[PDB]
Amino acid sequence: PQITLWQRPLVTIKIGGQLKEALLDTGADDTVLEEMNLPGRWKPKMIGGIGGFIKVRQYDQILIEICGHKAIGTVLVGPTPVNIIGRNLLTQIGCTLNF
Amino acid sequence: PQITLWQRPLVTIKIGGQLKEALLDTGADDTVLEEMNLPGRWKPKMIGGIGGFIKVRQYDQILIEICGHKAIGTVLVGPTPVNIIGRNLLTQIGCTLNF
Ligand SMILES: COC(=O)N[C@H](C(=O)Nc1ccccc1CC[C@@H](CO)NCc1ccc(N)cc1)C(c1ccccc1)c1ccccc1
Ligand SMILES: [Cl-]
Ligand SMILES: [Cl-]
Ligand SMILES: [Cl-]
Ligand SMILES: [Cl-]
Repeated sequence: PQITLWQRPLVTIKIGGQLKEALLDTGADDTVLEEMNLPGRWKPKMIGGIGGFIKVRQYDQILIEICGHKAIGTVLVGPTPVNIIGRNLLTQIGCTLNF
Repeated sequence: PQITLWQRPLVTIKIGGQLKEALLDTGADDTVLEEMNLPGRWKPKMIGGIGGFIKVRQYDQILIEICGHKAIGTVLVGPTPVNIIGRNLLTQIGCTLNF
């Protein structure tokens, strides 16, 4: 699809068999979701935002469907203001910016 | 152009007679630049995201050239870690997300 930016680019994602709403964010290097349960082991990660840095949990090789497109990659979990899909997964779904 | 997301989508901008590098950020509602002087009236604003909030100066009706495309809009100035071009100006240059 082609998504204009007059409104926030919010889409439905599916992770762990559940639907969630998430923002397609070209300004984010990584994908960070609000507190949730994910399988396996996690590693520590610090991510920097507009207000400073936060600690998150890094889970690797996680299945996630974004706007119907399947991806398998790194998902961070922590106190983000909104669920964010970052460039690590936008590249998997073949997303580009165009003007 | 078609901008890949393999790397951060950094482009050259021209504002207040200054050439700067800025990030095309679909996850940003507003445009926020690192400290600089801008003409006209301003009002304070708080913007928030990962790590919390920062205080910025809000300038309206500011002319900006983004990767050769002219746009006018509100520009926020403050302690952002990177210059961000948000949706308020991405729409003006006809920027869309495609996959
Ligand atoms: C050390 O930092 C880095 O290595 N990368 C930074 C990075 O990618 N952060 C990151 C990582 C995972 C998930 C989300 C984000 C930022 C979400 C932003 C992007 O959308 N929301 C902005 C926003 C949205 C809404 C509101 N209301 C307010 C703000 C990056 C940057 C930081 C701040 C702002 C823009 C980019 C960065 C890039 C280059 C140089 C330094 C930092
Ligand atoms: Cl942020
Ligand atoms: Cl990944
Ligand atoms: Cl505006
Ligand atoms: Cl349009």
